[PDB]
Parts: sequence; C-alpha cells; structure tokens
Amino acid sequence: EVQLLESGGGLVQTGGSLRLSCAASGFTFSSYAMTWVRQAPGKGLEWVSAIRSQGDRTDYADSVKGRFTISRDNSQNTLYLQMNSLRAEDTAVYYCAKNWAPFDSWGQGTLVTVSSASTKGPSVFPLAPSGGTAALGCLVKDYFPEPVTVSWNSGALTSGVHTFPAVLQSSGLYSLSSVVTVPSSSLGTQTYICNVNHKPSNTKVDKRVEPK
Amino acid sequence: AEGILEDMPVD
Amino acid sequence: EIVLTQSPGTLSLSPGERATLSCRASQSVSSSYLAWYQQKPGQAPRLLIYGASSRATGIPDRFSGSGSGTDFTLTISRLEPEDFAVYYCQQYGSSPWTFGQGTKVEIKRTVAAPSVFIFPPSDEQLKSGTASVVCLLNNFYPREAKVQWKVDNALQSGNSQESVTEQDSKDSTYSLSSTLTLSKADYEKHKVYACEVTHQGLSSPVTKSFNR
Ligand SMILES: [Zn+2]
Ligand SMILES: [Zn+2]
Ligand SMILES: [Zn+2]
Repeated sequence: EVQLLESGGGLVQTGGSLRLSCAASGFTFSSYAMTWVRQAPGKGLEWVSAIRSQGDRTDYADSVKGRFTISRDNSQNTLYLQMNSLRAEDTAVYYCAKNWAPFDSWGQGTLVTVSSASTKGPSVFPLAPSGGTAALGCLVKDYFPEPVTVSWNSGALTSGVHTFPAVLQSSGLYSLSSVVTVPSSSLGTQTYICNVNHKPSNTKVDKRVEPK
Repeated sequence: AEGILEDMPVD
Repeated sequence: EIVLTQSPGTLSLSPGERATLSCRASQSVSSSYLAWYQQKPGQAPRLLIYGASSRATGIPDRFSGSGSGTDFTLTISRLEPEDFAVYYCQQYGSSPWTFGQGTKVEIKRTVAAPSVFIFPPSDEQLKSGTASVVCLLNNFYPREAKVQWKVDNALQSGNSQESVTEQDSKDSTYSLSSTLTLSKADYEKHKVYACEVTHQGLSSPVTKSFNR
C-alpha cells in the first residue's frame, strides 16, 4: 500500500520559517523523483518543487526560488520542504507527490497559513429549533486559523447534516455553521450535540442544542 | 511506461 | 511559460450524458506530455490520463483523452455519479510544469425548491456582545438563489455572508447558509428579522421571520 504522509503545517508569521516533511512507504523511494505541489484555498494547483531520486538535482517554481529548499533523506524515506521568508501568497495546502511528472500518488496535504494574526479558538453557539421539518445547528464563530471539525453525536448522526464552508469575516476571523434538519416530532425524543474541534488552538467543545 | 517521468535526469 | 486554458469553466449535465473538457496550451506540449486529474472536495487530486491519451491504473474506460500540440480533450463518455468533480490538466513538456485553472462538472437534476429556516442570535452570543442571524436553505436545485435580509422591513446590504455545501451525493442538491451580522445594540433596537429567498423552484419569493 503506497502512502505519502505530510507533516509540519500550521500558522506562520509573515516572513517566518517552516519546514515540511513527507513520509513515504509502499514503493521503493530511492527510485523516484519526489515533488511538492500546493493549492491555495479555493484556487488551482501550483507546482512548487521537485528533487531527483538520489537528491542529485533540485528544481523550483520562480516564486519560491531563493526562499524554499527541497531535500530528501533516502535512509529515512522522507522528503522535506524548508520554507523561508514566507508571505501571504504562500498560504496553501501543500501536497507531497511521487514522480517528476505526472503524479500518480499524492499525500493528503498539509495546510500552511502565513499571517500576522494570532491564534483564536472559536466560540460555539447553539442554533435552536422552534412539511413538518425542524432544523437545528451550531455556529462556530471567530476562530483562526482554519480548520475546525464538526460532527454530531460523536459521528453517529450524519444524515440530514450540513456542515458549511467557513466564511472569512471582515474582522480577519473565520465563522462556520453546521446544521441538521430532523422531523419536528423527534425534538422531544432525541438529544442533539455538536462536537467542535479546533486543533490550531487546542479547543474542543460539545454543545447540546435545545428546543426553544 | 511511455509518458511517465519517474525521475529527473542528471544535469 | 506554458499557460493552460481550460473550458468550460463549469459544465452541467445529467448522468449518462457525454462530457467534453477542453485544455488549450499557449505553447506546443512536447511529446504530448499532458495529464488529466480529478479532484473532489477535500481530497488530493487523482491521475486519470497521462501522455495525453493513456489511462492510469484502475481508471474506468469511459475516461478517454485525445489531442496533441496545443489542443487536448478529456472525454467522459457516460457521466456517472462518481464523476462530478473538478478536472485539471497539466503539462510536463517544458519547465516549469503548469496546470490549467480547472473545470467544475456538476450533475443536472430536476428543480427542487429550498425549505427555509431562520435562527435568532443565541442568548449565549448576546451575552458575549455580538449578534448573528442565520438563514438556512435546505436541499434545493439549481445552485442559483437570492437570499435577502430585512430588518424591521429594511433591506440589508453588505452585512451578510453566505456559503454553500457541495452537491449532496444522494439527491444531488445544494444547501446554503447565510449569516447576517449586526451589533448587539442594534439587534435589541429592532423587532422583525426576515430572510427572503428567491429561487426558481418557488413561484414567488418566500419569507421566514421572527420577532425579537
Ligand atoms: Zn438537508
Ligand atoms: Zn458508476
Ligand atoms: Zn438600527
């Protein structure tokens, strides 16, 4: 089983540094060039950097030349990306990929946010319920950086659930809602709890939402 | 496989 | 640099129809070194075609690719439900490697009118000194929808934000969340809060409201 697994993303101050690693298994690492592709939120794919099988030759996109160094340890089956003088344009999900081109195996991505803003954990506010359908939810408000995680009833309830893409408020902070529609008459015979997790700030919240 | 560039050449 | 121009931006088709996606290059692509990827929300990209026309491993034979020089085509002969994603082309004929801007393929289905719900600010949020009013449009199609906020019957402008889920895998609809933001002070000065939804499944705009 081929696996690529990035590590090392998170919030970074503008002009700061970060190193990413990508652990590989399931193929003979020392036979392939390895690659870093990135994707800004809501945007397309950008090739970032590539390194020869033996660590022998490196190449870069012009936007990162002189600030990013790609490297690899073939004793450790690990690919690295050292990132200096980071700017907001560098904010993206960073993917590890196999081959010089094209890319058959990709990692899961790691999110790198480049900003001056501090980390802020969200507040979680209940959206209470009053066709015959009711709707309830949670407002996960004023957090930074992305992402947050929402499940309902520790993952048991999934159907009728809608978790929305966060919005960037003009304050610089994110807000998202997650809702569930349920039959009105289930309101007295079910407990509804949203499980919110914001790993950047180590925040975890379970809020029961109650009828009015 | 033709059309897969598994590796970069030496330069 | 080789610029890749994908078209159409968005393609909307009922399942079983033929999808045709175009990729044009600003320079000729050496050796027909052109790849096609599929990318679903929150997932890494997936290789479909390499060398302009060769299918990757485990790719159903309804994906086919053709072209050379500057004009390339990805054909999906019968659109299956698992096919509705973003499609990127990528050239590796000359450095640096570049991707096109992507084509969104959505599934067309019959019109479905939203059901609409409005949530007052939670008391918890009012204690902390802000006020968010939330309006929900549930399982509608097509995507296009006009959501308008009224406060004591005055049309709001510029103080709301909205977000849309991806197309639901069971009934192919969208849902929408709109958040109206106002100060706690102004919220407690007004009585009627209304969410006015316009959608082609509705014979005329629908309004949900509550009195503070
Ligand atoms: Zn729904
Ligand atoms: Zn199928
Ligand atoms: Zn007022």
